[PDB]
Order: sequence, then structure tokens, then C-alpha cells
Amino acid sequence: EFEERVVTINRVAKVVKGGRRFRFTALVVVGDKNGRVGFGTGKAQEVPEAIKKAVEAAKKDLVVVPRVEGTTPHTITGRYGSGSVFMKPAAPGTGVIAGGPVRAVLELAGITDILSKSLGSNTPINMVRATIDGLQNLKNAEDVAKLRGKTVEELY
Amino acid sequence: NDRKVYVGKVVSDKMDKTITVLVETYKTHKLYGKRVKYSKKYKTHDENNSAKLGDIVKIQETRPLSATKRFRLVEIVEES
Amino acid sequence: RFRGSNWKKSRRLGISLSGTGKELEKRPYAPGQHGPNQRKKLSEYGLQLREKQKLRYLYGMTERQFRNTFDIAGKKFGVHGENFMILLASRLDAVVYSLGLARTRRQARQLVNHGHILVDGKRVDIPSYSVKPGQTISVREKSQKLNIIVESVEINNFVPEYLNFDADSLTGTFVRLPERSELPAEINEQLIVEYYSR
Amino acid sequence: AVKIRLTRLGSKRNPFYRIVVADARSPRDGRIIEQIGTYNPTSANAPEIKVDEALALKWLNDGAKPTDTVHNILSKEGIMKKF
Amino acid sequence: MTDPIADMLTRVRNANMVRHEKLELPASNIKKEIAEILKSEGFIKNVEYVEDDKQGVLRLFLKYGQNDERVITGLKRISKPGLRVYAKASEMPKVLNGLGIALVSTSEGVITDKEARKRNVGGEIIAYVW
Amino acid sequence: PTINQLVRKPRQSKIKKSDSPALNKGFNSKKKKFTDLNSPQKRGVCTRVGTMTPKKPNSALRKYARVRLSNNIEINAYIPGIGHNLQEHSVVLVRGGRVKDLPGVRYHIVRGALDTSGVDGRRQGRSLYGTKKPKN
RNA sequence: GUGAGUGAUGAAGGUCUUCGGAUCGUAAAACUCUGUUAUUAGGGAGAACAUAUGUGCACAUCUUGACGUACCUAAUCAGAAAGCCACGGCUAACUACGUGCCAGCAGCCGCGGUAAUACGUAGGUGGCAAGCGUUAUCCGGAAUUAUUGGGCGUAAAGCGCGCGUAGGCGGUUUUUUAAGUCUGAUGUGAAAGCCCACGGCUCAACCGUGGAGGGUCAUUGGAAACUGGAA
RNA sequence: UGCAUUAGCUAGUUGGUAAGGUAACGGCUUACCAAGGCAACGAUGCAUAGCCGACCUGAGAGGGUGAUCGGCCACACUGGAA
Ligand SMILES: [Mg+2]
Ligand SMILES: [Mg+2]
Ligand SMILES: [Mg+2]
Ligand SMILES: [Mg+2]
Ligand SMILES: [Mg+2]
Ligand SMILES: [Mg+2]
Ligand SMILES: [Mg+2]
Repeated sequence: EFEERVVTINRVAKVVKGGRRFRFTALVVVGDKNGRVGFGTGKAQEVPEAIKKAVEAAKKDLVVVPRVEGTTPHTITGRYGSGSVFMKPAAPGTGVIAGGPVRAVLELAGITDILSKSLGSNTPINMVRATIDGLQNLKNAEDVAKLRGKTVEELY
Repeated sequence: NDRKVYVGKVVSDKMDKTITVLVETYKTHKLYGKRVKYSKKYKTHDENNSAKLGDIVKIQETRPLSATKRFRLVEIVEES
Repeated sequence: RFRGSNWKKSRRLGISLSGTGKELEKRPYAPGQHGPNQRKKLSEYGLQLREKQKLRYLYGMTERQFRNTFDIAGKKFGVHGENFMILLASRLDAVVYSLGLARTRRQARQLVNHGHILVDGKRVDIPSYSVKPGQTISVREKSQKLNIIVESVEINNFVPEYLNFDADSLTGTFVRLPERSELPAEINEQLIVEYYSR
Repeated sequence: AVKIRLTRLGSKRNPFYRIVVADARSPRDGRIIEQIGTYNPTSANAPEIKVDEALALKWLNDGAKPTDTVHNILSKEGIMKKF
Repeated sequence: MTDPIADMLTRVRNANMVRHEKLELPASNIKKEIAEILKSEGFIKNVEYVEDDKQGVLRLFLKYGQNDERVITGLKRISKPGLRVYAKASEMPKVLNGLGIALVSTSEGVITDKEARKRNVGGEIIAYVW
Repeated sequence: PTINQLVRKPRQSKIKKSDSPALNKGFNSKKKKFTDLNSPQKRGVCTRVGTMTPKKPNSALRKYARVRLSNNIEINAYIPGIGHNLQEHSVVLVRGGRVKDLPGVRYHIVRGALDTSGVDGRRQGRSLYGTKKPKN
């Protein structure tokens, strides 16, 4: 139905009067394989259900990724904070070329053919937001003709 | 098969045919793509044809017949 | 050869993969000395080592050839993860384990050394060829039958498609490079399409 | 001085030959004036005669020489007595 | 002022964030084709042209989308004072898989990459708009 | 920076500080000059052994030497091994790579090297620090 | 290719053991299977071209082997496909024993102060392949020299602030030019090599064939929107 | 190719007319006549390096090499002159 992949976990502390106390955070990404992707962040005193605490926080907002037929339409560099990604379309039989986190938002998406490379930073909380920003900045090849007022043939 | 045909100004002249020919030219830099300009100071000989401060005239290369001058033309158009 | 115990690496990986099964008559829990314990996780290093290493013990070639057959697979046209599966079957040892000669590739991949190793001409005493469409792997002229090849020719039948052999000659010039459907099924092509690429 | 090349190209233990306008003092793989064809000296070739000699017609018509006992390939051609 | 048309064409973005429909320009002869190959390609509702004295007025009357989406969504000057570029007609680049439309001063005036193939000419490609 | 100050003073790559600085060079016998070689290993004879103690997070005490190589570039190189050798005036074959936490050694001694073939009471090291008698 | 179809927990003996049982392990025997190595064989690919006579320098027809292992065929042996390195995470590879901040590992963070999966062995496992691993030099990863493709408030980074020549860049329009610009007709950037196609080498390593394809250039044709150049 | 922590070099040195001499023009050599010529578009000085079609790396831009195999120099104990 929907697929839910953990990208990473982290053991996060806080100092109080006695010894410091721990809690686990775990951001997770939820893909739907037709090109609709959300993600969420978990924060609880346990591994195996703070995941679920994030997963229920991920479906509450999604993005509608522009599938061109097995690919992405054009070239984009979505950045957010110091981290950045370099997205680039490719041939229909290529595989996906990505780093660690930025294939967990592409194969969990429905694109399957992108050349890409991370740039700038590499902490996994800033990769994914800039990638989602990059996918929001992408447009279809027909609504550009809609706001343009042209037809599809008139652009080429 | 012909000679060279370079044109350009002069700096000055002294006694005995010291017709030095300043030539200006453009080139790209090899990497940065800027249009950098540079010159080259040439030499040719004649009787009394030129003078200081502006004697732009074509020259044409020939057999050397000097120690540095290798152009045999002082065919004049523009001057002071 | 491997010079090892292929029924001791048929449970260290997941599969015997050369027959039907040789793991139900043994402890199929784990390989050894830690079988009375759990199972761990799997990374993308688990993808590369489990899948490349679970496919190397099915075509017994050692490494430094795996890259050579990997770009030898690559230097062609099509999808790469399909084309490595297109050039997975041109080896005459594969046609000596797949045209019903013998089961295990220790004897069946020894079918160049003593048997019907002629292929449309002279003998081919190696572990493969570039056996393209339209070429017969016939029998040896002085002996069209070895010990094991004709004595166990009547033991099995109903062989694979994209091959049409006969009796009494053990020869096939059948079709072509086969389909991507008929292949070893239990592998994932994209989990090994970047594993030797990274 | 101008001659015709018979050099030792090809895989070793298989001495091939390439036919080109050479000189008497420059070595085998040395400086080459112009090409004059080749020949399959492999002794396992049916079709072999590779001399498109219209680009080699200027050699013997301007002062060439025969090359170093290659004369039976000069026998399978016929370019003489035309003048 | 250092560049005659960068100061023009970067009033467009600053008059594209805050959603105006007015922008007044120091007009030229150059820009009276620039803002019409953006009128030919939808990015402007209606430019009239310079209609006053002493090289004066020029107004543009921009175009926004249906639910107040900005339409011109990307803008770039590339061939600059201090660094020209000159792209020959063989390696003429498309803009965003050909969606955006660059523009080029060539031997037949200012044309675009729509027109860089029927003429097979090249020139100083100066912008990219998307 | 802008282009005019970038075609004027161009870019200039970073220096390459190199590991094993006390090597790559052969000081000649006749001509009496330093050279450049980029050599993997060099000979040398030994002077001291000693052992200094402190390695502040590591805290054990280990030995060293002061070999000096062909044409006298004196050095401190670390001896791998639970045992050792018994030889002053050695013919070592040194090796690069810095054993850390000792301030002042960047070099090994390959065990064997026609002076001492290592330690006899080690079996499954079998190439490191000089063993033998395996038929695996 | 130093072995092959079998072959009941399959074992005497190694290790785990709380031992009841998994493991080496279908490993092994002992059947059944094979010539690659070993005694003999005919062992004869590159291997051509003339100082002649008949016709009028051209044709046909008689003249030349150092390595002599190769290709060959045919009985048919079990002659060592072994040893390297690791096993906590980067990065697949786990248990016991002596050892107790010692002797010792170390690419990096770091492991041992008495029960170390990081020391030394043992067993097992993982990767290898006639080798494995180590030290040394270069490139990428490195956008850590950033023209594509970075920055200068507090993180490294704004001259203490003027006036200024050499150099760099420039408003608006109309004319002509043609240096930069755009374009196409040539001469050229040899061959061997890289990129694909093809023949041959038992396939492979390797060879020959026609093309990209050989950069700033060379001379004239040509277009004149922008940068020069001049009124 | 690197050094501005190398900023003033050059005196038949740069031109003219001869006289010769070389396969061949010429400050190549001498007779005078004179004043030049070079340079922040890095001259001179020291240090290191035989160049190139190529080879290794790189997605590309670039970066690093020069023994194999070919093009072209320079050199044969060290210096000169036929
Ligand atoms: Mg290991
Ligand atoms: Mg150890
Ligand atoms: Mg920075
Ligand atoms: Mg001022
Ligand atoms: Mg000024
Ligand atoms: Mg032509
Ligand atoms: Mg040598």
C-alpha cells in the first residue's frame, strides 16, 4: 500500500539536575510509489514505535511530484539551508544515481531515472527538505503552456 | 604566395631608417575567456617616410636584410 | 574448481540454486557455529555481497572476471541490468549444465575436458565461448557419447525454452540469445545493477 | 633512392607487410612518403591483392626502384611497358 | 550606470515578488524588441512602447497566473560587460529542457532559440528567462 | 573576484605536504649532492634502542630506535613486535607510516630484511613482524 | 584446471555445551567416475624468389630453414587450486583459553587498570585466487583554488582615509566601416593508439580494414543586431 | 614551468655606407659615421626541465606524467679547430 523507510535514528539527550536523560529521534520518509511523498520526525523514549509516531506525522502533508514518463522534466538545484542537491534528468533505462538519503525520497517516489549529486552539507535533516523543495519547484510540461497561453506544439 | 599585410602605428623614428611599427592585437586568455589586448614592436626601413607620433602604415615581410627588421613596405595611408 | 563444500555454502547464502534443494535435510537456520542464534540486518553492502556473492556461486567463475564480464556485458546496447542477463547464457558450460548433460557444474562444467566438446568444428576446451545465434555444439566425431552424457541423457527431459536439442547427436544450433523471462529468477537486477557500479 | 615498404607489422609470430613509398636509408617503421597499398602475407587469405596503384603510379613514373625481393607481387601487377 | 539592460531587466524580478503590474523604464531601441519577444511568448500582458519625448516612458503591464501564481518564474543575465560570451549555432543550449526561452543578438537582430535553427545563425546570447 | 583581477594574479593551488619527508632522496657519493628519487624503502644502520614511556591516552611504554639511512639522514623508526631483535649495527629495511601517540616516529622496520627474521613464538601473524613455519 | 556422480547425523576427532543437541560436515570414507600431468608415437606454421628458354626489362617452368618445439593424435596416471589477509563500527566476517594500562594493535575515532568479539592463540566464518597484504607517487571523492562552480558583521577574510596616473568598464540617437563577432568552400593537424563495425588467433590477452578526428589556425567569399574604429 | 625575498639591462650592443666571407641575405667580421635598442603586455639573473602526436585520471571543464612504439633536436673521456 504505502512504503515507509527509515533514513536514520539518533540518540538525543538533555541535562537535568541528576544524570542526563535520553530520548530517541527518528525521522522517517513515506513514499507512495505514484509520485506522492511525505516525511516526518519522531521523538520518544523508544526505538520501535517512535517510528510510528513519525509515520502518523508524515501522511498529514504530501507533495505531488511531477512524473514525466519514468523521469523528471528538467534540471533543478533545490537548496534549503546549507545543504543542496543537484538533480538532472536521464535516459529511461539508467537506474537512479543518488547519495544516502536522496534516494530514499526518489525510489520511494516514482521517478527511477535521475542523475544527481549532493552539494554543501550532509546532515540528513537538511538533505530531504531541500530535495522536497526541489520537487516543488519542478513544473509539468503542460501547465507552463496553460499559463503561457501557448499550446504544447508552439513551444517547440 | 604573398607577404604579410600587418598595419599599425609607430612610436618614433631616429636616423637611418629606424621605422619601428607598433602593432596592437586582441587575444583571449586561454582559460578565463577575457578579451585581453596586447602589442608587439616591429621594425622596417625606408628613406624619410615617417616621423614620430602617428605613422600608421602597412608593412610586408621579406628577406631579412637587417638584424631585427624583417618587413619591406612603408606604404603609407594615415599620419599626423 | 571451488575445491570446497557446495552443500556448506548452500545454507551460508540462501540457496543451493543449482538443483531443487539441499537444505531441508539439514539445519537451514544458518551457516555454522552461530546457527543457534538470530539473524541480523542488511545494508546496501548486504545487497552487494549477498547478491553478487549469491550469483557467483551459480556461475563458478572467480573474481577479476566478474568485472570483465560486467563491462563485457556493459559494452553493448540495451538496459545494462537486462544485458548482463542476456550474456549470462552464452557460455558453453551453461549449455553443458542446461542441455541436460549433468546436474552439478563440477562434472557438467567439466564437459570440455573429455566429452562432446566439439562445436561446429574443432573442440572448445575452455569454460565458455561467444556462442551466438546460429551455431551448433555437436558431438565429438570419434565418440558421439562419453560415459555420463549419453547414460544420463534418458534420465531427464522437458528442458528450457530457447533451446531445441535432439537425441542421438546431442547437438543444438537452436535459436539465439534467450529471453529475459527465462533466467535464474531469484535475483534482483537493480540491487546488483549499482552494486558493481556504486 | 625511393623504394617500397615491406615492414614487419602485425602480431608477433605473424609477420605482416604494408606497402608504402619508403627511402633506402630511413628504417622499416621510419618516415613514410606515401602509401602504396598492402598485401596479406599471411598465407591463409584467398582475397589479398591490395594495391590501388593509381596513387602509386607516380612512383615508378618518376624514378622509383624495385624493393628488396618483393618482385612476385610486382609480378601480379603489370605496370610497365605502358610507357 | 554600468550595464544598459541589466538594470532594466532586473527591475522585473523586484517587480515580480511584490506583485505589481506597473514598471517604468528608461527605454531604448534594444528593449523595444526585448519586451516584445517576451510579449510574443506570453510573459507580458501588454507593452505598448516608448511614447514620449527625450527617450522617456516605457511601461510593461505584467501577467500573473490564475490563483496569483507568478508566471515569469526565473530570470538570468549571462553575457555581461566584463565578460562576453558568444555561442556558435552548433552548440546552442536549450533552457530548462526547452521550456524557457533564451535570446540572442545575431546578424538578423534579436531572435531566440526558436529561431536559432531555421536561420542556423549564432550571436551574442545574452539572457535566459524562465 | 572579478575577472580583471583574476586574469592578473591567477589561481594558485595548495601546497602538498608529503608523508615520509625523510626519504625520496639519495645523497651521492662522488658528486656529493642531494637528489630526488621517490623510493619505497631504504637501508640503514642502527645506533640506539631505548624506550620512552608516555602516550597520554594510551599509557603503555614501548621501544624505538635511531636508525640512520643511506647517506645519514637520522631518523626514529618504530619496531613492530611483541619480541624484538638482538642486534646493534643492523641492516634494517625501514617502512613508512606513522605509529601515532609517540611524538617523533613516522617509520617502521620491516621484520626480516636480512638482519633478524622477527619473533619465533608467533604463528598466526604470519607476515607481520616476522614469523615463519606455516604450511596453511 | 590438482579433481568427478554418489555418499545414512556422516566418524572416528576438533570446538560450543547450560551438553539434549546444533558445527567442521555429505567433509570423510568406498564404491563408482577423468586425462590437463607420464613412457611412446608419423610429429615437419612462416617458408618466398632469382644470374636461364621462348615470345617482344613482362608471361610459365626448374632451383633456398637458427628456434623444431607448436598443430597433431592415444594409451591413460591422481602428480598438490593452494595460501594470504581480516572478523567492533566506516565495511559482509563470532565463540572459548592465557593475558591483566603489561607484553602488545593501530587509516580514523580509539581498544588492555582480571572475565578485551579491537592483545596472542584455538575453532568457525567472510573476501580472494596462483597469489594476498603492506609501504611509496598521481587523479577523483575535494565545489578544500570554485571560469561552469565558494566567500569577506560576529567563524579565516575589507587597505585608517583622501587626491590621483598605467590598466579595466560605460548613458541616448543617426550614418559609414568590418578588428572582434556569425557563417561556408577549400589546404592541412602522418601512421601506430583510444571510440564503435568487421576478418583472424580452440573464445580471451593480442592483430589488420574506414570513419569521428584531430584544437585556437591559413585565404578570399559572404550577414552587420552588439563591442570596438570615425563623423 | 616557478621566483618581484630577481627592477634596470645591453656598448658590434641597435641602425647606415662599405669592404670582405658564406650554398645562400645579415652587426657574421673589420673601417668610419652616429644613437640607439630592450622592459610591469615582466628584459635581464638564479633554480629546475629534451619537446610532441600520446599515456594515466576525470561526467565534463580541467589536473599529472614523458621508458616503451613513431616524428625532431642535442650528445658521444672533457674541451677546442680543420
Ligand atoms: Mg577482512
Ligand atoms: Mg593481531
Ligand atoms: Mg567556504
Ligand atoms: Mg577616489
Ligand atoms: Mg583614465
Ligand atoms: Mg575537398
Ligand atoms: Mg633506462
